[PDB]
Formats: sequence, C-alpha cells, structure tokens
Amino acid sequence: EDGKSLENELEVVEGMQFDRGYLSPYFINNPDKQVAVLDNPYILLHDKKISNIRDLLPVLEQVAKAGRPLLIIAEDVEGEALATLVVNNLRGILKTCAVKAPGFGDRRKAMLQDIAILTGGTVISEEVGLSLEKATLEDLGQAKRVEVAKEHTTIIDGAGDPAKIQARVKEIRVQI
Amino acid sequence: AAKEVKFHDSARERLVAGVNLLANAVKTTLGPKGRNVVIERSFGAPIVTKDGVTVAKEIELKDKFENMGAQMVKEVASKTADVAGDGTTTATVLAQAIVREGMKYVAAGMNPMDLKRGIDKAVTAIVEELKAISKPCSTTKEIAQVGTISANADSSIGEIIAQAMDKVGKEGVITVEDGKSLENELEVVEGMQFDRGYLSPYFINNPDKQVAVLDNPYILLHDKKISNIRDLLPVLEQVAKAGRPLLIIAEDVEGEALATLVVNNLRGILKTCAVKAPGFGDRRKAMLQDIAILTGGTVISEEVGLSLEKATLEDLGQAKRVEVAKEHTTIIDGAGDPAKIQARVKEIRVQIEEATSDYDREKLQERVAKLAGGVAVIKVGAATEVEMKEKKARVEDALHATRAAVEEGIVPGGGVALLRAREAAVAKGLKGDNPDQEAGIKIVLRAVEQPLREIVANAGEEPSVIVAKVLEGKGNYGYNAATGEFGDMIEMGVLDPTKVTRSALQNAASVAGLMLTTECMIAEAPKD
Amino acid sequence: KLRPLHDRVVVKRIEAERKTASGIVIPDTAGEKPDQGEVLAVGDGKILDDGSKRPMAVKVGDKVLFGKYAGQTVKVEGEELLVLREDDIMAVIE
Amino acid sequence: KLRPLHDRVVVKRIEAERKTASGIVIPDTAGEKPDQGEVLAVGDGKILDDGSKRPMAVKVGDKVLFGKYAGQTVKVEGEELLVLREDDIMAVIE
Ligand SMILES: Nc1ncnc2c1ncn2[C@@H]1O[C@H](COP(=O)(O)OP(=O)(O)O)[C@@H](O)[C@H]1O
Ligand SMILES: [Mg+2]
Repeated sequence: EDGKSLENELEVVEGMQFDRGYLSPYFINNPDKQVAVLDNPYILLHDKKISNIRDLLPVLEQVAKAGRPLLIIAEDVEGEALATLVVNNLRGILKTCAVKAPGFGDRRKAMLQDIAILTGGTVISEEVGLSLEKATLEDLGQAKRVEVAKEHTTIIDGAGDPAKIQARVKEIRVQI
Repeated sequence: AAKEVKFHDSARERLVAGVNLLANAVKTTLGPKGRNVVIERSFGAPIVTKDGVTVAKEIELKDKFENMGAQMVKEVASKTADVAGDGTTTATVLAQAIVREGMKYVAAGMNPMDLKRGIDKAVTAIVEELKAISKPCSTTKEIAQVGTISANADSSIGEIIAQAMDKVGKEGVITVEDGKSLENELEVVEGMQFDRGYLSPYFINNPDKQVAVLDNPYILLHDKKISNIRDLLPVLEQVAKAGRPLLIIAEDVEGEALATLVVNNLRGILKTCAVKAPGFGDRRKAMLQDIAILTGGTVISEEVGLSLEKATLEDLGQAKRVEVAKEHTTIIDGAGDPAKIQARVKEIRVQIEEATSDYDREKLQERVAKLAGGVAVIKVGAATEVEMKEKKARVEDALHATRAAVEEGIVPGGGVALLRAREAAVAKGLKGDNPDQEAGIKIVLRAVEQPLREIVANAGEEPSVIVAKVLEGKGNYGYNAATGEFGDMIEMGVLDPTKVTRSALQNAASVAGLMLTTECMIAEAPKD
Repeated sequence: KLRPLHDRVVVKRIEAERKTASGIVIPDTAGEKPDQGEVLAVGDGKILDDGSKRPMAVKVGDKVLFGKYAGQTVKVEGEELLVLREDDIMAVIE
Repeated sequence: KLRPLHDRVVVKRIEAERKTASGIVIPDTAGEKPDQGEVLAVGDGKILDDGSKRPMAVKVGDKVLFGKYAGQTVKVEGEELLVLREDDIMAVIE
C-alpha cells in the first residue's frame, strides 16, 4: 500500500483482525489511544441483527456472573440492545463492546465460523438450532485479549484448540 | 487507440521540451521581482496569479509527447503545494535544473539509473544539512517576516497573519475570505461558535443589535427533535425556579415546544433561547458532545439512557454568557472541567492523525479550535474581484508558509539555504558508489543553485556573478533581490520555511530523477 | 382525591424495572412497561340487574395485574393513574 | 404469588415438543407452540346474575388445552405464565 513517509515501513498484524470498529464511543475503556481493550473476554457470534433487549438479556446476565467482558459480533446492535450496553458501560456494572459482523453475504458467515472455531465458541443462529435466549457461556467463544479500535478489532489469540483450527485451515486450503 | 512510440533521444527531447515550456512559464513568477501570469478562464474573468502550482496546473500541450513532460513536472508543484503550500515555483525550477543537468550526463552515455541513485544520495545529504542550518521560529517578528516574504513583500499581510497567530495561538484555525472594504481586516472568534441562529425573533432580549444575550444560562443538549411540550416541561420547570436562562440546543424546536418558549419570552416568565443543533450526521453528534464537555453537561439522548423528562439541572451544561444572533451563537466560556476539555482535545488530535479526507481534519481542527483555541478570519480587501483573487492567493500562501515556519523552522531565503546546505554536505564527504552516481551527485549540486539564479535573473542581474559572491560568503550571507544588495538574509528579513525548502527539493528530485531514466515514451497517435 | 364510580378501579402503574438479578441497568426507554400496579381507590361495585352492588374482589392496597389494552390515564395533579373497570384486572399479586 | 379473579385461570404454556417417537430433534424455532399447559392458580368463579359463584371445571394441577388466540402473558418472575378466562379452555387432558 501507499505510505505516508518517505521510507518503506512494514506493519505486521497478528491474529484475527477483521477491520470493523465499535458502534459507540462509550465502549472505550482507556482514552489515551481511544481503544476498547477487553481482557479475557467472551465472544458472542450472531448472524442476525440484534435490536431488542429481551433476547440478549439472558446471555448478558451470564457473562456478568464471571465478570469477564463480552464482545458481541453481530450484524448490527442498535436501539434497546445498543442502549443497554452503553448504560452498563458508563455505570461500570458490566464492561462490554459490540462490533459489526465482518464481511458481506456468505463470506460473512464463513469468517464468522472461523472466529467461532478460533475462539472455541459457536455461532448462535436459528439456522443451526441455537437461540440467543438459550445461549450459554459454553457456546460463547473466548480469548485472552481483544482490542476494539475506531475502525478495527484484533483478537490476539483465540481459545480454540489447535486441532480444530488446523482442520479448518485444511478445509479452506482444499477449497482454494 | 493507436499508440505512437518514441525511443532514445527522440523521446527525451520531446520530454525535455515539455518540461522547459511548463517551467519557463512558472519561472516568470519566481522571486520578489517575479511577474504575474494571466490564465484565461472558460467563464471569463482571467485569473492573475504568481503561484507556480496555479500556473503549472493550467498548462497542457498539443504535442502529446511534450505533454507528458509537462504533466510530470506539473505534479512536482502539485505535491509541493499539497505538503507545504509554498515553494511550488522553487520546486518546478529545481526539477527543470535537474532535468537540464541530468540530460547532459544521459547524453554522455552514463547510466541513468545510477544517476537517479546519485541524485537521491545527494538530496538526502542536503536535506540533512538543511535540518542543521534551520533555526526555530519563536518570535512573532519572524512570523511577520516569513509572512511578508511569502506574500511577495507585503508587510500588511505578514503583520495581520502574525497578529492572527498570536490571538488564536498554535491550536487556532485561520481562514481567508473576501472582504467588503479595501483594507485587510482580522476577525477573531473566541470560545465556541457554531454558526446557527435562533428559531424565533421573539428570543431577542435587546433590540439594539437584534441579539439574544443570556447571562449565566443553562444549556440543554438534545440529539432528537423537540415538538411536544409534555417532555420539555419537566426541565423547563427546573430551569424556571432557578432564575437562570436556558439555551436549548436540539435538532429542531417547533410546534407546542416553540410556542411555549416564545410565549414565556414575551410574558417574561422565563427567558430562554432555542437554536438548531450544529452539523449534519455524525458530525452533529461530535460537536454536541464537545459542547457538553465544554459546558460541563451531558447530552440528553435515549441512545445513552438519558431522557428529557428525567433530565435534571446537573445534566444541563452551564456557561458564563452566551449570545444568540440571527445566524450564529457564541458560548463565551464553558463551565466544564479544563482537565476533561484537555482530554477531549487530545482525543480529537489523535483522530486528526488518522483523518483520511481533506475536509476530515479541517473540520477536526475546527473542533479543536472551538474547544481549546480560537478561529481567526482574515478578510482580504481589494477593489475588484481579479485583485481579490490574487491577494487571497498571496495571503493563503503566506498562511501556509508561516504554518510551515513554526512546524519545522526557518532558513535564510533567496536560495541561500540550498547553497549553504550543499556546501555543508560536500564538506561532510558526499560521494557515490561509482562515477555514474558521482555525476548524479554533481547534478544536484548544480541544480540547487537554480532557485537563486532564477531569482536573480528575474531581478535583471547576472545570475552567475551573484551566485559566486553568495558562495564566497558564509552563514546567512545572501543577496536581496528586492534591493539588489548583499547582506545577512535573516537580518534583512528574507526568511524561508525549512519545510518548504526541503519539500521543494525532495519533490523535484523524485520526479526529475525518474525523467532521466526514460528511454521510451508511448502516447496515443494523433488523428492524422 | 379521586373517587371512582361503580366498577371502576384507580391504579398507579408501577415503574418498569431498572436493575436485574445480577444488577444490569436497563435504560428507561428499553424497559417494557409492566402490566401491574397498586390500587389507590376502589368503587362501590357494579349495579347488577336486580339492584344492590356486586362485592368487589379488590380492596385499596393490593397489587393487581391488568391488561395493557384497558385503562385510561388521568391528568390530576401530575401523577399518571390508570382508571379501568373491575373485569380487566385478571389477577391479584400476593 | 398470583391470585386470579373471577373466571380467570393462570396457565404455564408448556414448552414445544423436542424428541419424537423416533428421536428426531426439532429446533425450537421450528417447533410449533402447543396450546396446552398446567394450571397453577384458579379463580373463585364468575359471578352470575343472581350472585354467588359458578362452580369451576378446572382444578389446580391438571393439564388444560386453551385457544392460541386467547390469554395474556404476565411478566412476573420471568416465567411464561398466561392468564385467561375460564371459557377459553377448550378441554382438559387426562
Ligand atoms: N527580497 C528578497 N531577496 C531575495 N530573495 C527573496 C526575496 N523575497 C523572496 N525571495 C525568495 O524567493 C522565493 C519565493 O519564490 P515565490 O515567487 O514565492 O515562489 P515559491 O513560493 O513557489 O517559491 C523564496 O525562496 C525566497 O527565498
Ligand atoms: Mg512563495
């Protein structure tokens, strides 16, 4: 890509980064860089838009028990659902961040599955047989750290076992 | 379509001819004794300009092979204007000098790729010497001198720009617009002004100026339209018994809500004013949050959990004074904690480093100026529109140079800085890896004399005699083309931003170095 | 202050819950308005066809559950109070 | 906790069928909502025109089948309790 300086520079991105930012500035936990750092968070994979509170409340309550942050990866989090997150963030009751699901069309589904495999979770969707109301902590993905910037988030390392990750990599390279 | 292909010298002469035609037109505007160029516009009123980039961008040649040389040199000035805003004529002059000197070595059978490598090596050495020669621009007198030189020896423009930077500080924003009088005037806007007027003339409390002044008012930030009264009543009652005025900043206040505010204004029960929320889209949200931080309040919005019915006085922002005119209001001083304001400014300047559109940081800088600075407006005064445009370009050029002066420092003007940097680089042991690279170095060493030569040539003197005398001197010793006298450039006021000089040399070398390496040129064939 | 007539019952609809079991704060906009409330004033009873009054199943003080369709808000001295017939209250809590 | 009034009956709508006689698993979205449920609380009885109470045909504990257009959900302690009149129950199972 084009550089801004007069010298060549190399930028290396490690782990999973899907170039999608947060939906609300209040998710930022440190104003020094304007980033949302989540330490040992749960990752919720959803292939459908989230607007109401009555469906996301059952899973938001479960992550409050352990106290770990929650990263919500869905098509969109607006209205009551987005509101409920920011009220909890400012009051400090439960720290969380929400990002848009990366990719368009079937590519969004494929990369969402890759994140679930990497993070050791499952994509909650009615097309497979899982409901957001019945989603549990075991169905949620995990990571040791994730940071959400203005236009991108990087999952530092997924919690999935390397065996399934290698198998997923093998499937994609076969499809290549 | 069909392509015509030129090779070897036949291609190079066409390329050089296009370089010379564009650079000769730009040459005429260089220096204090440079003259103007008239460019005809399709819609009439030809523009009279002394800017190199303006002249270069309008040059297109019938010969398509000569046009490539013009187009490639044209974007030397375009890049210099983008990164420095000044020195576009110097960059164009330097680029032509490199091409002229480099074509002699190309015609001598030297490898042009090694010439380009030698050119890059010499330019890197000279730029480093420019950094050492450069001195910081601390005094406001130097700022006036830098502005005066860049405004073509106009002390009024230099002085007004120095005053503007003094008033708004380093974090302020200065803009240039047309004036109504014949003299330049400076208007400084302090605090936060968001160029939005009142929604009803009855909000005016003093008819002398047709303005609405609220002393120690509450500020209600709302990100949604207000139309009914039942939601505004709970907060209006809280404002009422306190006695302070209320300023309602929302998307719109119409219907029952607007009538209730107007009714209470005439009856004197509760003094208030309502203004539209500034900005469109997400930018409206951004400055609304900035106003809330500045005024020490919170923007009421259901997207954050706050409700207008449940809004309290603590959620409302405060200020010492606000005045609402027909088309703008100014918050004289917000009541927010300065630590939070500084943190907010830090966040925006971080976003400034990431801005990708030209209007992106421009509005971001405006937000910073509204928060922790000021906005200065220079109204250029001229008798006619043609003179107004020429003066505005000179004021804009002087603004760019003064900004570059505080950013990176100042160097002696009149091409002296490049000559001093060249001598320091040579004395430091500037050498190439092979004789072809040594020739590339010699190209740059001769080329950096060209800005002084063309300044002197425009002044009517002998360039080679003046250059030799300047090289005999040391330090800031130079030649004043305005007065035709030798002396200290800094003492005589001939100052240049080191960023402008460095950018002009680097941009010229990058393009002219590539032009030396051309052996084949491909263009669309003429239509018979 | 307000005296209902016949089968009318005046209820103050309770505030929509703000905290949760784990303490999660729901914004007032998101919180669904509950269909419950306590009774402040009770009527004498509907006049049945043979005369006299029907004994009322709700006394002033209990918490009652009512349908969302029924009821009307009254503007007296600011508070929102719902006045509705006795048949719409489908249950009494504790 | 919940005490219905007059002809009202409180029913917990039983969940959708999950495993069949062949063990086929149906997703909760696909599974149709049954019109059955057990009764937790029963009203005293509808006051007929001459006073007194109408004897109730539903006693607390049995499984009742009720119309899918009838009943209203109550938000108490998060359960899917449904409150409906005595006449909407089509039948009583076992
Ligand atoms: N009085 C002066 N004596 C000598 N050199 C001058 C004088 N005034 C300006 N200059 C030089 O002329 C150059 C200004 O060129 P100008 O015509 O403004 O085009 P550009 O801004 O594109 O270089 C500066 O580098 C400056 O050093
Ligand atoms: Mg200039």
